[PDB]
This record gives sequence, structure tokens and C-alpha cells, in this order.
Amino acid sequence: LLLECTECKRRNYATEKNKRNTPNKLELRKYCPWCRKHTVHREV
Amino acid sequence: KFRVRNRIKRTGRLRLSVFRSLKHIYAQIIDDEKGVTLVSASSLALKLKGNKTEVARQVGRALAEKALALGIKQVAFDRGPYKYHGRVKALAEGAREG
Amino acid sequence: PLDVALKRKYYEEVRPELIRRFGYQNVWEVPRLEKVVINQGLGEAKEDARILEKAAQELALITGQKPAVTRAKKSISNFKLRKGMPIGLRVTLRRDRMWIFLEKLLNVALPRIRDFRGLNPNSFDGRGNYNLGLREQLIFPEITYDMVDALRGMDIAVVTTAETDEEARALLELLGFPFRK
Amino acid sequence: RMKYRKQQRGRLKGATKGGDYVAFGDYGLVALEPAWITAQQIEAARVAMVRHFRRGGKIFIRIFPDKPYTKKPLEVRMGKGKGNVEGYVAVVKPGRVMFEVAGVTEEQAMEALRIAGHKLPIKTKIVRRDAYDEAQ
Amino acid sequence: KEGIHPKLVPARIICGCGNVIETYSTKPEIYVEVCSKCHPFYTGQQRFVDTEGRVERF
Amino acid sequence: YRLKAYYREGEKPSALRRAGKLPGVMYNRHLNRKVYVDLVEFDKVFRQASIHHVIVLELPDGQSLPTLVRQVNLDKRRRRPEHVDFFVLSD
Amino acid sequence: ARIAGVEIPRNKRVDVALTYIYGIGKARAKEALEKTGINPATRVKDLTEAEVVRLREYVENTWKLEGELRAEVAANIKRLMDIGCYRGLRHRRGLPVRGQRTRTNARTRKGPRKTVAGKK
RNA sequence: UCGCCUCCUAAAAGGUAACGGAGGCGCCCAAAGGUCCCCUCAGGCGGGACGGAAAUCCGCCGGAGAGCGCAAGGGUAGAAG
RNA sequence: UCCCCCGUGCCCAUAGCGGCGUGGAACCACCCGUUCCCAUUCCGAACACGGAAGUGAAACGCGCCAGCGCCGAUGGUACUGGGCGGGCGACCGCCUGGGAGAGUAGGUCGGUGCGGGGG
Ligand SMILES: [Mg+2]
Ligand SMILES: [Mg+2]
Ligand SMILES: [Mg+2]
Ligand SMILES: [Mg+2]
Ligand SMILES: [Mg+2]
Ligand SMILES: [Mg+2]
Ligand SMILES: [Mg+2]
Ligand SMILES: [Mg+2]
Ligand SMILES: [Mg+2]
Ligand SMILES: [Mg+2]
Ligand SMILES: [Mg+2]
Ligand SMILES: [Mg+2]
Ligand SMILES: [Mg+2]
Ligand SMILES: [Mg+2]
Ligand SMILES: [Mg+2]
Ligand SMILES: [Mg+2]
Ligand SMILES: [Mg+2]
Ligand SMILES: [Mg+2]
Ligand SMILES: [Mg+2]
Ligand SMILES: [Mg+2]
Repeated sequence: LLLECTECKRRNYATEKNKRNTPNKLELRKYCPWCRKHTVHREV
Repeated sequence: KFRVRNRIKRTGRLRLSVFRSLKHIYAQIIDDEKGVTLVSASSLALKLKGNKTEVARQVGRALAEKALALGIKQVAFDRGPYKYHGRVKALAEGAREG
Repeated sequence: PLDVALKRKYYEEVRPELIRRFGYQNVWEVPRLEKVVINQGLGEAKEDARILEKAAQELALITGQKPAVTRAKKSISNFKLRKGMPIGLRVTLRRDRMWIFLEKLLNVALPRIRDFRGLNPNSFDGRGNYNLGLREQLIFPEITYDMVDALRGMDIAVVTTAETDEEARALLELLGFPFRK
Repeated sequence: RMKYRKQQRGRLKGATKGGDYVAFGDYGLVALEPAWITAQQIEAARVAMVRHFRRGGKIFIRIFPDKPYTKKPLEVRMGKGKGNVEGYVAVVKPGRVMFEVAGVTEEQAMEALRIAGHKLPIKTKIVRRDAYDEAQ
Repeated sequence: KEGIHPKLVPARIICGCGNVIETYSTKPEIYVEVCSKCHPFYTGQQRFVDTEGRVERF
Repeated sequence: YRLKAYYREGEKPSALRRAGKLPGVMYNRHLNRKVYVDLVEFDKVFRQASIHHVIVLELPDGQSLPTLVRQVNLDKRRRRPEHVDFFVLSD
Repeated sequence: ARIAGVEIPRNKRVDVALTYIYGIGKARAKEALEKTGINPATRVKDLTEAEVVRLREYVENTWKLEGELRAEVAANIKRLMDIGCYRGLRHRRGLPVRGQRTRTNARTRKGPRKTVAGKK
């Protein structure tokens, strides 16, 4: 499903596409956001 | 074969091609787009007996002094069979920052 | 160690014997020994928790070297395993480890296969490369009945630096291989 | 017997690889005009010859029908026709040697290859022997 | 030659028939059943007409 | 097998065919001359003596060159030899 | 301790533990244990290795066994299938050989009954 | 049948049609992505305990005929495997 | 200034494969060991480090060979811009310029730069 990474209790959905049966479930990806550079970005 | 060719993944100029023999180590700055070897340095036909890590450091010192002898500061490492290791070219005098 | 007894017998008798046999022209022209590989086919990856990597430790305790699980290249549906992964055990023995393994093999293991009239000297054929199978894996001087669950027959292949088969024949027959004639 | 075929008409233009010489046997039918030689005309001429000189010699059919001749079943135009009305067709350009008879004498060969040319749709020459060769 | 190992301690190999092979293996004390001193050896079969000339004659 | 042949000096192969001449080359690794041998005699020469027998070309200037008839380009349609070239023998 | 071939018995009495070696039965196991000289009722989980090899020197060297015996039995069978003796034929198709009736019986030389038979 | 992709028809730039020929897509992948470092394929010949004639292993010949998630081309090991 | 060797490129098989002999003063490699760095889903086989006891045996270099390969002209057909005709047709013919592919003669196991090391 089309799932968007959020900055951790913050903004900046990062909008990836996960393959939910194959692993998901706290998708964690370091990512550069619009504000406050670099974070953890758990999905949805 | 050692078909490795960490040759042709070098298109930036001033290609420092090394050669780690069983006896010596050779090194030479080649120019690209006009293939002319600019400076070079052997190890055992320059200096110290076959303590090869230290003399491979010393051939690099001598080569970088030869490079600043004609003023070349940005280069690019080579010799695809490298495995960058105890054949050391941890140097000053060449601002590749290698 | 470095003074393997078979290695000493090689370096002190066999190389001058092959020199005085064939009329060689170089010390490196004599057939040296460089490879003893042991393969374990082992198509056993079914359900009900069929682990079967105890045989890897069994082979490691035989030879003295931990074998690698090798994933199947092609997937065929005749035997039901597929998609690469599951099992084939390989170990490769070079110098003194190969020599201590051949000291354990040629003198202790083969003399015993359950009948053992000999080896099969039609088996070299062109390269150096003497290959020989083993029906029962537990002829070796380490592992008897109470360390296994099933019979794990491997096959070894010893490779020489010999261009033909006659040269490797004359090498291994004096290293201690018997044959069938 | 293979790769997908309801293939196009082509065009029976100039003949150079379409026609070299007679290789097998002695005598040979050879075409003088480009035409489509069917499998039915191949079988018809060949069983004219083998039944003319009965239990005779070798009749090499050097052509081979490899082109699906297509015929619509008497209707309008929606796609290619169903294919292979009598079957396949050897595209034959002139100068091509179609049939060769081997070993059998000239009196049976000239009165066999003439029959083959009579069942073929092409005006033909009949060559004797001693054509193009290469060996030293 | 890495971290994991079988550690290959020197090991005499006694046999039953008396031959000792000084080799390298795991489990440094090892003795076996048969090694050399079984090389060309025991009972060979008595042939056909030999036994049938043994059994009877007229 | 002797045979008379002339010297083409680069004069229009289709005009030689119009004349009835069979054009050709006389060639080896020593010489290379375009020729025309007359076809109304070359057919009688060549169907008698094949490519296994040594022809000898007599030229307009004396030369009775030994040769092997090397290759014939047939006319693909309209059956006749269309070009010849002669492997001239070497000494 | 293995004895012959590889055939190792454990935790059993020795004079029937020898029977698991092919070619040794109950009678030879009675005989060639006290013949060498061993108490024939010592459980082989505790058999002295000197007595194991003093037993094995009589086991292997005296009579032929698994392999050299087994193979001569099979070679006797292949020798019997020669041109057609009556005992080598019917080894050749598995029927019995020493006077067995086969009209109803012989399920240990035949099979699995293939019951394809029967009238109407 | 209606959109998209691959050839071909397409006439050696491109484009080009028909209810012309022949196939596919409506996805997938947190490693089948990035980078660093290694390694070479399929096949055939032999030789090898169960082992299919192609499991796994060894040795030669193997320059791409293997692979690249998927159709088809283009490409490609001096990697895209 | 020339051959010898080492790297490094260019043209990309006219230099490749397979042969057939030669090389070891150096160079280069094999080797001798795994303590040292780092190593291999196992294996210092590879990679790497230490060494220099021995050897050119492989590998490589350098020569001869045409067997395979590769290149391959002169011609001449094919094909064809352009023109002009014949053919109810399938298609063909002539002139004008181009002009192959295969084939045949043959050519061919390098050529060439750059920096080192050596008589
Ligand atoms: Mg949704
Ligand atoms: Mg380089
Ligand atoms: Mg009876
Ligand atoms: Mg186009
Ligand atoms: Mg990828
Ligand atoms: Mg095999
Ligand atoms: Mg096998
Ligand atoms: Mg591929
Ligand atoms: Mg798909
Ligand atoms: Mg492609
Ligand atoms: Mg070249
Ligand atoms: Mg040769
Ligand atoms: Mg020589
Ligand atoms: Mg020297
Ligand atoms: Mg090298
Ligand atoms: Mg050599
Ligand atoms: Mg050509
Ligand atoms: Mg040409
Ligand atoms: Mg050559
Ligand atoms: Mg050359």
C-alpha cells in the first residue's frame, strides 16, 4: 500500500510505496525533511 | 583472470597507476586524453631494502615530491588489482587527500 | 603441522622416484598436490524441521575445516528442492591440512570400506584429477555409529598438477593409494 | 514447424540467390519465371516422376515450401485469412533448380522432368550435368 | 583459519593390529579397527573342477 | 588444353556480352590483367576440361600462359557463364 | 567396537551379538567365542578391547564373511544363471528352488499378490 | 477493439496506416534501490557415493549463445549478472 | 642511438586460438611461511603481509608455423539513386551514375605511443 513516512510526531510525509505482506510495520528510513534536516521518519 | 578494471572507472585526469610486484612497487602519474606518463617512481630501484610497507610509503613520499617538482596537486588513484591495503600510499604532498 | 608424515614421504621419496621414473627436467615438473575437495550432495530440505547441518560439523570434525553450504545453481523440480538455497556441502583442503587429511584417509580410512577390493583406475581420464566416492562416510577414524543419525556418503576429488592421467597415477599410487588390477 | 507464420506476400523480384546451379544428381528441372510453387505442385510433379520411371532413382526436391499461402474463406475483410488452403508454398525465382534426378538415364530423365514441368506452373529449362563447381 | 575451528591437535592413531600413525585430527586419542597389515591376504576360493576332482574319481 | 584469349583494357563488360565475349580476369599473386576469352570457344574448352585440368591462355602478345580455370560466375537467370577468372599458374 | 565390515553391536550379549555380523549365526557365535577364549556371556558395552581384537582375529582371518562370502553367494547365483541349469533358471525369474510347490504358495519368492486373474 | 509497451509491416534519418502479422501491462521490489569490494555465465567434454539424461563437486574448452522479476527488442561480463 | 624487461595507453583479431623453442644477470611470476595487516558463505587457492632458500615447470614475455580463425583486394554480377522503355501479367530490358555480399588470389601471429630498470 502507498504509505507516507512522517517526521517523528511532526510534518513531512515522505510518501513511499510499501509491499505490506513482505516487511513493513514501523518502516524506518532516515530522510531529509522540509524543516529540521535529517530524522527517523516512521511510516504513516 | 584479474579482469577487475578499476582502470576505466577513472575518467578524471592524472591517473596514479600503481604496480605491486613481488619485489618492488612502481607508481606513475599518467595523463588522460593524451596518454603520456608524466612522473614515476620505483621502490627498490630507488631506496630501502625489501621492507615493503615502509618502502611503499617512502616511494609514495618520493613520488609526491616528484609531482610537486612539476606542480600537480589533484590526481586519482588506480591499479584495479589494488585491494587498498599494506601497499600504502598514505601520503602528504598530493592534495588528492589519499 | 608442517611435518606431516605423508608430506615427508612425498618430499623425501616420491619426487625423486618420479624423477628417476619419467626423466623429468624440472623440480616443479613433477606432479604436485594442490586440492582435495569433499562434496556432500544432501538434497534434504523438507518439512518437520529438517535442519541437517549436523553433517557440516561432522565433515568439519573429520577434515579439520568447516565446510561451506553451497546453494544450488539451477532449480529443477524432479527432486523437489528449488530456488537456490538449501544444501550442498563443500570443503576444499590445500596444503598441510590436505596432507593431514590424506594421512587420515589413505592409511586409516580406506584400510575400511566394507569390501574394498581397491580404487577405480579408470577414473582420472585426461586431466590430473582423481575423483573417488565414498558410500559410507563413517570409515574415518573420528566418527562411529553414536555421532550421527543417517549415512552421509561424500565424494572427494584430489587434483594434481599433472597434465595427463599417467602422471597423476604414478603420483598417487606411491603416495599411498591402492588400485584395482 | 516453428516460429510464428502467416507471413506476407513478399515480392518475386530479381533472382540471384534465387538460382545458382545443379548440385545433386545429374539432371535438373530449372525454372525460367518467378512463380509460387506449392507443396501440392511439388508432390504432384514428384509423384509424376517417380511413377514415370517406376521404382527409379533419386529425385531431389531442392525447394521446400516455407511460406504460408493464405486464403480467406469467401468473405469480406477482417484480418488475415485462415492460412494454408493447400498449405505452404516455395517462393521460387527463376534460375532456381527445382528438381534433380540422379543416375537414371537421359531417356527417362528428359521424359520425366518434362512431366514435372508440365505439372508445374513455370516454363522451365532442363539442364544435363557439368555445372558450376569448385574443387581443385 | 578463522575464528571457528576444529583446532586439529596432534594425535597418535593406534590400531588393533599394532600400527600407529602419528597424524593430526580432532580428538587426540584415537584407535581404530583395521589399517595397513591388511594387504594381500586371506582365504581364496577353491575352483570348480578342483573341488570336483577332490570329491570323487573313477 | 590450349585456348585463345584477348586483353580487356577496361571496355564495358556488358558490351563484351553484347559481342558474345566472356569477360574474365587472369590473376595470380604475380599478375592481374582483365581479359575476355571468347565464349563460343570457352564453352567447348570448359565443358570438356573442367576445373581439374590446366588451360593455357594464348594472349595477343605471344604469351602462352598456363592457368587453372578458377571460378565462373554463372548468369543466375538465363543460363550461361557470365564471368570467368583464371588462376594463372606460377613457376 | 565394530567387528567385521562395520557391524557394531552394543549393549547385548556377545554370543548373539556376533550374529549381527553376517556370516556368523548362533552356532558359530557359540563356538568361536569360547574357542578363542572369552566368557561368551559378557555384554559388549563392557568388552575389553584386547578381547575385542582377540575375537576379531578369529572373526576375520578364519572364514569368509560380509563382502567376501556375500559376493560369492551372489557369484554362485550368477554362475547358476549360466545357460540354464534348473536352479539358476528360476533364480532368473524368482520362482522356487528346492522342491517348493508354487501352485498356491511361494509368497516369499514371489510377491504383493498380483491378483489379476479370475473367470466369469 | 478502444490507453500503454515491444518487435515487424516502415521502403538502411525520423514519423507512417489498415478489423495487417506476433506478444505483453494495469504490477512488482526495503533489497530486485545506493555505494564499496569481490566473482563469472550457459553449455559440451570427461571424472565422481545415494546422486535424473541438467542437483552439488573437480578439471579443460568454453566471449556471450546464461542471467538481468515479468512480453519483446535494444543492450550487457572491461556489468546492467 | 639500438636491441632486453617492466608497467601503461592508442588502432581494435592483419594483432585471437592452437601449435612449435626460448627466457631467468636482472626485471616479472611461481614459490617458502601465516607471526604481522587483512583474508576467503570452506580453503593465505583468490586477496594480503613477511621473505627471499629454489625454479621458469606453469603463467607471461619474445621468436618461427597457417592448422583453425580473422582481414581480404582486382575484376564481375547483385542491388540502385536518376532517366527511358517493353510486360493484360508475375516482372523484365537499355542508358546514366554509384556499387556490394559471398567467393577467389592473397595478406596475417602485431603495429605503435609514454615513463621507468638494465648491457
Ligand atoms: Mg489507499
Ligand atoms: Mg590500471
Ligand atoms: Mg518342487
Ligand atoms: Mg527507421
Ligand atoms: Mg541491480
Ligand atoms: Mg563424473
Ligand atoms: Mg557425482
Ligand atoms: Mg546473458
Ligand atoms: Mg509483468
Ligand atoms: Mg538490451
Ligand atoms: Mg594488437
Ligand atoms: Mg600446431
Ligand atoms: Mg627451449
Ligand atoms: Mg636471478
Ligand atoms: Mg602477472
Ligand atoms: Mg613455460
Ligand atoms: Mg569478402
Ligand atoms: Mg567485395
Ligand atoms: Mg598467424
Ligand atoms: Mg603481426
